[PDB]
Amino acid sequence: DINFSSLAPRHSDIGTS
Amino acid sequence: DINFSSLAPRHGTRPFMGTWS
Amino acid sequence: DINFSSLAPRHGTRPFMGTWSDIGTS
Amino acid sequence: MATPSMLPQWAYMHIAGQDASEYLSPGLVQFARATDTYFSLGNKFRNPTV
Amino acid sequence: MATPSMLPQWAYMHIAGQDASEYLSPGLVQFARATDTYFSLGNKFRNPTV
Amino acid sequence: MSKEIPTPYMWSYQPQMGLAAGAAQDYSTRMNWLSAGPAMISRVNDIRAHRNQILLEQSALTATPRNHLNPRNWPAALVYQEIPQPTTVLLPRDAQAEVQLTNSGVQLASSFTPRQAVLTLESSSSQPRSGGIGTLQFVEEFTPSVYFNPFSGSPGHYPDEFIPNFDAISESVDGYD
Repeated sequence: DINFSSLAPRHSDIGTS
Repeated sequence: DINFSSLAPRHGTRPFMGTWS
Repeated sequence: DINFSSLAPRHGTRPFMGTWSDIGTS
Repeated sequence: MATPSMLPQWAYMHIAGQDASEYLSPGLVQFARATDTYFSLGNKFRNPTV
Repeated sequence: MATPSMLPQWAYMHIAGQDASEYLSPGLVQFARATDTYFSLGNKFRNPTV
Repeated sequence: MSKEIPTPYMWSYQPQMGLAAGAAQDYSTRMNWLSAGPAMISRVNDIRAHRNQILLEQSALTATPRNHLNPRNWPAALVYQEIPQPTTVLLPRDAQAEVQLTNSGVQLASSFTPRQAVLTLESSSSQPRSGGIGTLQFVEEFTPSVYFNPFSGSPGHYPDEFIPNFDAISESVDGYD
């Protein structure tokens, strides 16, 4: 093949840390 | 988009209804 | 205008780690 | 020694496991949801597709 | 090949681990002591001196 | 003395000509290194460890017992016999009523007889095939084998059936022609 992509956007402003 | 045909909304204007006087 | 209107109005669900669901159940 | 890595390396290198929204901690996922409009973190994590 | 580094990769390239009669199979060290009088095999392996 | 858990041997798929034999360690496990610090080593070599567990329970849920890795002839009971259902085909003519009409009647290719008959004979049998590895059974019976402490003992306890140029019917390795 040529194609292959699997990196793309799947997307006090915070919960807990 | 690649569309050449409108939608219909499939519903008339105003849901909300008034009483006869 | 000149008419076309047909099935599959939105995304066909498939849990995108994979590309399927089922044929239904019986 | 340390001789190999074998088969469930395929579900650890993310070529057969879960989305980068299931294997990441749900704090980093929430941060990513909220920051995508000025900094992008989405192209740094794998999504398997089987 | 796994992915050793630090103390691990010195115990895989044999510059810190055990000797070549302890990481070699004991069938290849038996082989290479009965034929090593006309057909050496001992100089093909490395012993770490630490 | 340490050997860890070696890369698991997997028997060659060799075409159709002959009997399955020979094996070699994997080529979907080899890597670039001088890159992964000691934290990632622990993960890498317990992922590998886990894999061996999977293989050692596919050698017990799909592999049938043997005293030989490659027996070089599998019995009738130990290969899948592709046996379909009996075939029944009706017999359309009545053989005794044509010779009682051909006396003055003549016929172009069910009106003068009520009789019909069937023929079966169990048309799906055959004397069991008992050659090499079964039809669906290469994958089942040769799931990768893991050799924990390799080459420890003397010959006669080595797996010489991982050698493709081995003959196990003579226990001899021959010069390939």
